[PDB]
Amino acid sequence: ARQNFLGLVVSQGKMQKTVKVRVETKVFNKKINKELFHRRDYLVHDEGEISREGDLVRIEATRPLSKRKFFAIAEIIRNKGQQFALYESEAQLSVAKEEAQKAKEFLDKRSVRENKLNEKTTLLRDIRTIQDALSSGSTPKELLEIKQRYGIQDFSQETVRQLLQLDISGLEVNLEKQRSLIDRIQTRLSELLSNDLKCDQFLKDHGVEDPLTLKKNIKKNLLRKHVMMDMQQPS
Amino acid sequence: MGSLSNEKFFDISLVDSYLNKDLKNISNKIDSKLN
Amino acid sequence: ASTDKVDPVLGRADTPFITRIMAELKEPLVLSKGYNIEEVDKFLAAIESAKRERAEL
Amino acid sequence: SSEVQAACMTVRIQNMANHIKEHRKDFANTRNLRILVQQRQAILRYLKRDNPEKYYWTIQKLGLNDAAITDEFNMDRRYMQDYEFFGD
Amino acid sequence: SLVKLANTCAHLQNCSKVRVALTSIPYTKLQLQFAYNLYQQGFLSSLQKGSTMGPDKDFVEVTPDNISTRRLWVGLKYRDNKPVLSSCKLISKPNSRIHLPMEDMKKLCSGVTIRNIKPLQPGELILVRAHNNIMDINEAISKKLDGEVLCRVK
Amino acid sequence: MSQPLLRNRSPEESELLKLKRNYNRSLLNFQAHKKKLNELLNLYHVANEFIVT
Amino acid sequence: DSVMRKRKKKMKKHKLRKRRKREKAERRKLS
RNA sequence: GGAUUAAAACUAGAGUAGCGAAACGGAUUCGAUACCCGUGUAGUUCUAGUAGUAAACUAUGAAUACAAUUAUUUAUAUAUAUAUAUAUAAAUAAUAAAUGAAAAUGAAAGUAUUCCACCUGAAGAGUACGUUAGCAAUAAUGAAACUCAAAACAAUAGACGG
Ligand SMILES: [K+]
Ligand SMILES: [K+]
Ligand SMILES: [K+]
Ligand SMILES: [K+]
Ligand SMILES: [K+]
Ligand SMILES: [Mg+2]
Ligand SMILES: [Mg+2]
Ligand SMILES: [Mg+2]
Ligand SMILES: [Mg+2]
Ligand SMILES: [Mg+2]
Ligand SMILES: [Mg+2]
Ligand SMILES: [Mg+2]
Ligand SMILES: [Mg+2]
Ligand SMILES: [Mg+2]
Ligand SMILES: [Mg+2]
Ligand SMILES: [Mg+2]
Repeated sequence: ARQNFLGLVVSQGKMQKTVKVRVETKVFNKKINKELFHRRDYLVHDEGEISREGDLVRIEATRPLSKRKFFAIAEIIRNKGQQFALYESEAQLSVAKEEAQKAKEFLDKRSVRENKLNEKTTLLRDIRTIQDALSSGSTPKELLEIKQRYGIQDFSQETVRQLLQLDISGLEVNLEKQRSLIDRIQTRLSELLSNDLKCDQFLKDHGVEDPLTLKKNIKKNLLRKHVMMDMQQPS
Repeated sequence: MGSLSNEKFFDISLVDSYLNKDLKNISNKIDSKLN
Repeated sequence: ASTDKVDPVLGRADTPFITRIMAELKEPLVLSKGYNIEEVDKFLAAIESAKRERAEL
Repeated sequence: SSEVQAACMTVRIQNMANHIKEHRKDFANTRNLRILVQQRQAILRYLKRDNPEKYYWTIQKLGLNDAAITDEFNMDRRYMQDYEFFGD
Repeated sequence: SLVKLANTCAHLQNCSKVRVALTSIPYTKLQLQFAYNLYQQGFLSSLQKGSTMGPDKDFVEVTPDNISTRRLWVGLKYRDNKPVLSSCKLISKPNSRIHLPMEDMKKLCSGVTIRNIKPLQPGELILVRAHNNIMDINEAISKKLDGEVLCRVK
Repeated sequence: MSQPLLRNRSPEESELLKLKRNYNRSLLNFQAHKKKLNELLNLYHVANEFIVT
Repeated sequence: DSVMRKRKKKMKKHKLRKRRKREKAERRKLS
């Protein structure tokens, strides 16, 4: 049959309807006693100009098409070259949109900081008026303004404590919950495995059919999936 | 002592108990006990 | 000569990502060592408030 | 991730390039800059093979192009003169 | 990896020279098949799975969590003040792999130097890899298999 | 010889592994954050001795 | 190579340098 | 392919104490274009460049896996009846094995694997010619003819040593 080769497109878009394909064949080199790969670039006809640099293609022998062209593209085995072209165009649009959004979020942050620098009022001073007015009874209009600078309509000892909250405090509680879950899951499964009877019951209670007839790994995974379905789904 | 310390140069325990309603929920607790 | 000659070291001039990060480092109240001014103002106010509460117990 | 590594290298490359522009005789740190730029090329070349979509997105955001990444680069004297690294 | 196999063959030679009774090799399928053939052929006293610190006494399932710390532990044999496993060399090298048809393997076992491979000697073991299985050359000839001539052990 | 060379992690094992690893990274970040605040507190205590006016 | 053998190369280099100085001088007068 | 690259040297502009090719003198000597002494120019210094060479040496390319000991430091870690002790690495020194023409190497010059550079008798010769590069000195590349049966290394025993 017609001689067919597999190769990588190494040049495209330089000649009209012609691409350069790199074909590698296996040969034996008697001198060094080693089976080597021999490489050759083929000028190949691309009637539809579909192939792109980087594509893996199969080329088939044809009639003479020019001084040096004797093969044509017969199939695109892998279209990595075509993918490269599509992803580059999308990237330009995708990145422009993201950069526009980030540029607007930077100017907004700058405006807020500039606005705050125009308000001579300071947190410490404001928190020293909400704690003196709340301990003296005075209600100068500054407080009403302070009830707008911060949004704190009510001036109580439990409102300054909520104006000065630090994110670290929230992190400290999320971390304790995370540690609890892991510790509970491990103790639960550890105990369950120690008692085969309580384990068999555990599985049946959660909806396993004849858990007794199961393997150690085929069933410990069920136990693990259940212990993690009784401490993460209920919570 | 932590939050309930007498040192002039205290640690972050005191500031944490304040923002966690502990130095206040203990002051009331002690006072309620005194009552 | 019509090729897109992009500096392989510094990249295209006026890249929005490069410029914005540079600008952020030169903002008025940027702090070092991982501190942010907003967290430092609340923390310093909390110290004062916390001291008053410890002086009211 | 390769995209993060390239971005982190970009920051250091930008800082080191600024140093070199003021210390054009500091060949020790010029060599360090060259190696770092080549390291960034290496990580991005792998990214193009591993996740082409992310690759093209990353280089566009960093201000580079495919040629800057694939082509052999030595940051040699001709580069310093063709891109006016030191100015005048 | 043929490189890993080369490392193991050299390692066994080094251990034999000093006459250590027990040593470890990397934990991989190829290494395990290689060691198992040596064990069945009487070159190794023992073959145990284990860790970086020693052979396992009780079965330890291998998983991604501990794969990096796994090792294969092999016992070397010595009789009459001579090592049983004196030499261990690759035939098919990383930079020059040798694939032979069953016809050429029969010539190699018959005294004919094929592709510069010295023929099989009395009491020597030549291993062949076919479809990712390692077997003695005589067994490959029995199964009419063509394969890569990996190494020779004496 | 018949034993499989490697047993892949079950989906559940990978979930518990990710929980521990996320916890490890979060705990270290928190401990560094708290250390920095404790240094900011000890610097506030001495800033009365520093001159800015 | 030993010092003894190095000395043979040393002599050849000296004679080449001596000849090139001699040629230079001539060029100066002939120029 | 690129970059950097001692000393000498070169192109400009500064500097010039001391040192110091050369040169001119003083000695020594049978002679002394030397060794020693004097006066001491270039140079040695700085700035901006050219050039890319050294016994540029460990005369030993880089990477990886691995093999028997001791000593001594260093580092990290651990413990305590708190200052040592126990661990794991690195460096250095002396070694086993192994290798080697031997001298010796010693974690490589050992056991192996991968990649690069390089060699194929002496002399002619790193010369000639050409080419490329440089302001230049030069640098890189780099032969053949003729002639010979030499030529070289480690080690041994002598002889000799102002
Ligand atoms: K035609
Ligand atoms: K090269
Ligand atoms: K001078
Ligand atoms: K030296
Ligand atoms: K090399
Ligand atoms: Mg690299
Ligand atoms: Mg030599
Ligand atoms: Mg001058
Ligand atoms: Mg003199
Ligand atoms: Mg130069
Ligand atoms: Mg020279
Ligand atoms: Mg040289
Ligand atoms: Mg030197
Ligand atoms: Mg390296
Ligand atoms: Mg020359
Ligand atoms: Mg000798």
